[PDB]
Amino acid sequence: QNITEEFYQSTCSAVSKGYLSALRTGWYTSVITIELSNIKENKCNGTDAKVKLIKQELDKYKNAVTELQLLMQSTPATGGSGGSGGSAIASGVAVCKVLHLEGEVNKIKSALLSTNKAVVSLSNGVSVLTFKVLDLKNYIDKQLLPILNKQSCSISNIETVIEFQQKNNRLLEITREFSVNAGVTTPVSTYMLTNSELLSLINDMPITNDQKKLMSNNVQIVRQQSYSIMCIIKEEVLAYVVQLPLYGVIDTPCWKLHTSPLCTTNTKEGSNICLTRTDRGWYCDNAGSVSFFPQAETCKVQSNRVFCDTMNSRTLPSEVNLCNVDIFNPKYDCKIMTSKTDVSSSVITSLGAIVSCYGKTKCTASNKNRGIIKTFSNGCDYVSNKGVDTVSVGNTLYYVNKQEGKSLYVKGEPIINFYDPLVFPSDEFDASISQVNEKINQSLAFIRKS
Amino acid sequence: QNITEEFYQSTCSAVSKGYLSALRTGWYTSVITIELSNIKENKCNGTDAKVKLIKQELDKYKNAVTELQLLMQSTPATGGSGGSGGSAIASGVAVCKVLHLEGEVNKIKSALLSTNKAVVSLSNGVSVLTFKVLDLKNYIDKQLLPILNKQSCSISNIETVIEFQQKNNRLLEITREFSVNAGVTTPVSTYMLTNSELLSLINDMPITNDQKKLMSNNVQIVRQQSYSIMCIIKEEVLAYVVQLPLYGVIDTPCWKLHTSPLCTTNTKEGSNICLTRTDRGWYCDNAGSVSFFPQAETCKVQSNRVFCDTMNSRTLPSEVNLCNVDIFNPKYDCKIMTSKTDVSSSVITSLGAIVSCYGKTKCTASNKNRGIIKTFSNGCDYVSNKGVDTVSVGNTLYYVNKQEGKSLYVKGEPIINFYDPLVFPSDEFDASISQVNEKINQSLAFIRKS
Amino acid sequence: QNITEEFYQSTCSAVSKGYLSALRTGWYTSVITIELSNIKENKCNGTDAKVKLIKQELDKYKNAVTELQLLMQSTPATGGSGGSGGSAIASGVAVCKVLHLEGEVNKIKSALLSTNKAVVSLSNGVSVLTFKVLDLKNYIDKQLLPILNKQSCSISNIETVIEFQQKNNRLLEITREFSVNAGVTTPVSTYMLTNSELLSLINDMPITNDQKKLMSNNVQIVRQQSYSIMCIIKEEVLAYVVQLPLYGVIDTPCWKLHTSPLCTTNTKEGSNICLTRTDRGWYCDNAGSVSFFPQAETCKVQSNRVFCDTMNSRTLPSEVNLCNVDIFNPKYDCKIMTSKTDVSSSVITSLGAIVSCYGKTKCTASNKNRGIIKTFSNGCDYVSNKGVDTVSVGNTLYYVNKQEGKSLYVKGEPIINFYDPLVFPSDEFDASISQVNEKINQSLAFIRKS
Repeated sequence: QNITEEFYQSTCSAVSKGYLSALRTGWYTSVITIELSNIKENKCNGTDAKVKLIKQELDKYKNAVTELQLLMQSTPATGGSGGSGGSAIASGVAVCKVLHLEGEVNKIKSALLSTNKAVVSLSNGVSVLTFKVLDLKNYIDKQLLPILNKQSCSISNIETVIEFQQKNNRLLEITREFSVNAGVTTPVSTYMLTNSELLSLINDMPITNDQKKLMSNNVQIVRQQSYSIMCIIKEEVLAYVVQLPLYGVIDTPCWKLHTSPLCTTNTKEGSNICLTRTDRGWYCDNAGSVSFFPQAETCKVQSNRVFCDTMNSRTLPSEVNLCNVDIFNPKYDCKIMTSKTDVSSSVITSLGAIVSCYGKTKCTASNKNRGIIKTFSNGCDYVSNKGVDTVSVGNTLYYVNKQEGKSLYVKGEPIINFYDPLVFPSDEFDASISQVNEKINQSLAFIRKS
Repeated sequence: QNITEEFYQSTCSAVSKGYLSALRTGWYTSVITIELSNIKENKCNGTDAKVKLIKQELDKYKNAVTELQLLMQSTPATGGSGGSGGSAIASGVAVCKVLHLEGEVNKIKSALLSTNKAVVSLSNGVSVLTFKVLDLKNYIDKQLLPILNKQSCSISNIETVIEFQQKNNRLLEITREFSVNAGVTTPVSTYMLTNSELLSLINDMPITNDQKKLMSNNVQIVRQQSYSIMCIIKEEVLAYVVQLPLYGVIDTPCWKLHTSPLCTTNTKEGSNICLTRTDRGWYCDNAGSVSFFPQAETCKVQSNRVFCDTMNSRTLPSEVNLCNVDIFNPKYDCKIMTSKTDVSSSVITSLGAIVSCYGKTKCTASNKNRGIIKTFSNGCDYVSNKGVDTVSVGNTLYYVNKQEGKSLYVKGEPIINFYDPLVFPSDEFDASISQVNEKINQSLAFIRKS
Repeated sequence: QNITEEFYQSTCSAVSKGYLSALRTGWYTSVITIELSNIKENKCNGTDAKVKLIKQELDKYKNAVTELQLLMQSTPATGGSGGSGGSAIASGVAVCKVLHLEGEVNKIKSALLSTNKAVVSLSNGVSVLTFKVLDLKNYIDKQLLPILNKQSCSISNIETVIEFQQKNNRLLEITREFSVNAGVTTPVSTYMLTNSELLSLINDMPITNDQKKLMSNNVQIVRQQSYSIMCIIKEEVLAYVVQLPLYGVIDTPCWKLHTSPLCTTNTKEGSNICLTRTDRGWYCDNAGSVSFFPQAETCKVQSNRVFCDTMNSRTLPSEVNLCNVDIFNPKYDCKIMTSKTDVSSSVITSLGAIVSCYGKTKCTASNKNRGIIKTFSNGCDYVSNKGVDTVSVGNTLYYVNKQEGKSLYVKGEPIINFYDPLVFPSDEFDASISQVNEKINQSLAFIRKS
């Protein structure tokens, strides 16, 4: 919706509010089928130039079928070591394992006899929406076979060769993508499922009309957060599972936390201590708690809405937001790391830029027609994106976002000035406020008595 | 083979045994050649529609040849900065450098005159298996040239255009893959080497029949662990090196170590200390030592066999396995890291799941038809995958593996309860058992005397 | 130019000198256009086999146009969260936003009426070089429309179908690449901009003739460091921005720093302390300071010249090079990390190899015809690449570079021997020389008085 931003001068951090959530909590498994033809290379004294082209494409069709056949034994055998990869495709893997039953292929075979798509109830109680997106069996048996399976193969047609190359192309590219990916691809490509097929797949999913609108206006993100698992190739059918994300958390407030090192600015470069707020990234309200995503690369932002996968998240108490308003609060122990690294750096936020300027570094903010409009002093500062297009830190040039929104500069004393440098734990990798004050109380006790 | 798993309650870790090794220790370099035709665009008043299509494809053929020509000067000039990338392709780079000798191209030119494949002994003593996978020279000189190199270009045939587009397509895609990858691609694509060519290449390699069976049943993994280096384009031949992995360690025991944070469970959230075993990942017996792979992403698991590259490994003493049976043993100094991070998390193993439940986090294990079957208490626990399909930690839902195997719950007192929190080094990034006990003895000496 | 290397035995580090800089400081935005035809599927009793092929390709053309149309609304809405991704494409995003003005498309429409390329001055004062690389509008309206828009569709030509599939192929692949990448692709593919178009684009850019030579001889690197942003599809034109890098720092000295752990070699494995120089990677002189690139993967080396992006850099004082000649100098506080991790490892440099051999590890350097020529003792050592091709550490085999250059073995006492192990801070994650000596002075004060 409307994006706001608050910069906290005391902790060298900023929070971008106003975002809406779209967190994946479920999966929908669809069975995409390709009707195939099994045939044998028949001896024929092929002498017609159109015959040689058909023979070459039939070999490419058979080679694909053969590779897939090898791959059918590997896709259930791949993995098993555990981890995040196996847990992400377990819903689809469970469907692939059911399609290995004798009954099961026939059942989707019978449901797709009259229609291209139909809902099938599998033996494991999973109701899947089955698609038939390519019918190579009917094309090979109706056009290629009568033209080929006579004693004189010289009969042919030039438009039949071009059309067969057109239809067979998708099978070769689906084979190619499944070949180098051991049967599990992500994102789901157009060869794996076209946009018209995906939009038709979304419209028939057992989801609300609001979720149909959401997934149809964010197809690119839906494809990225989806998996395609190769299942089987038996009985004249090629079947693979397309695993679509289900967003069980929608329209809850999200916010992104930006952090930058906060150091003292003494002239003596060796007497400077630093601290940095940890756990930067996306936060979203979720089921009375907060879903925290440490790797912001796992979330996708599309028009002020944040698409994330819950498997890449940590569940934190709602009191974690207190670190943005009062980092010394006792409800939640806010985490910081310490250093003596007085190296300048910048962080482009949603509506501005944080600048940690230290040493002799030249840190400015410029407008391309007006020039330098702000010069950052030693320490941690912030500039809005209004009237600014460039931030320069040292030899590197950053560009601010030109998005609309209000920024609030929350003035405050930098908390690094509250610590005695002679007693400050300078190299804490993953500490907290109470942790640092605990060590400081330990060291201040030995000196006070002796 | 048969997978087992032991969970160590005392150290919040689990080991998955029963895997077999396939570690890459060598390389095999093959020279893949493409016979090319050098020609000049001849003036011709092309007025026949089939002529324009031939002219367009000839330009695409020439453009490719030209780009490759630029790329021939860059592939030996690329890199040189050192590191893992240069060491991985050094065998192939050494072959590319020999193909720049005047004699050398001719030598593979003469060996492939009568056959598509032949073994050639290069000047640097390397015996390579050379393939001729595409003969564009013979097709352009036998079909395109007689039809084109007459005063009347209007002679043409429609099947000749389609067949030339078919043959020339591989050269354009090989050119395209080498173009954006600076001449070094991985995995090796089907355009670079088809499956039938690779299976034929494996069957003629100077390896044992057991290794031929291994590489033929794991083609996808073989392709992934292979490199393709562009060598040269001179004298009517395009030559590039395909670098296949050689597995010198086979069928030795491998095991995967899973770790999770182990914390105390006091009601006061600030008085809790944590430790976590480091060096999670794959371990494999190798030449009297243990090959440890810190980045488990570098290994590929296929039906209980672990394919890894030794360049992504560390060589550890065999006593490193003592950390799984007795972490306080003096033979090997087991490594741990310390924190006060009481954040809940789960680890999906091969046969179960480790759960580190802390704070107010809701941690359960469920069956989709039976419901919640186990509720994890505060601390580090474990559940088998038998009868379980779901583990829920906070707002995130994990899926267990449904693989077959026996799990053993090794009961034991959590070792974190043995440490006095007032003297525990809380923020050790990469310490060890004796390191922590060393610091504790240092601090306990100052207080005992005064 | 000519590469040299110095190994510092005292600090277990090496510097590779002699490289030349090519650092990206600017961007050039070009507007690549594709003239499109908007049409409606006209009712026609298509019965001619060539008609069905035209109808199938027209649907693929329309489907692409439709997807792009969805994508036009998403590319300005994608992102906005800030960070490095938004700052990299801000120049192109600013051009895409101007092309949404009513006047603007027409203006590039009028400039490309007579020529394929022309310079256009946009309303935002940006002078862009506009290309027209594909004219599907003229082909559909001149060939497909007269053949299709008669009452008898049965008129057709077979070469028209093949040529339409050829022209339409680029639009489908441009659509495909923009589809899965949310409108921002990198590197820029051949479909997005061919090599002949890029070379012609470089030759007409407002840059010096020396920079035209540089970018033309390093096209692969130029493509990698470029972005393609989808802009708009309105008014019969498809327009996207190709963002080319501008190298504002050229031919300044660069050098690469290699580091490896430096430990004591006591027989008792628990009494060993270690230190490691941090901030390994590329350094380049830049504007009186030094541009440091922590992630060496962000730089590309081509024939002794280092292409890097300044956005992936830190700006350091020129005194940072003093850590290579005197790590105890007071001008710059050299950074180190400490450990007790006596695990062996090797680092392949530009002209040799650093070996940190500890414990029982077998560390050798071999020649494939002569055998083992050097055996590394406990500690940190180095070998040149002259006469050496293999370094073996434990079970892993590294290959040295065969590049030409002089190596200098700077003998010196390892600085780890200067520290008392009983007072050494063993687990410092990101400390420095003065930091370690500061803690040592703190601990040596308590014991000396009592």
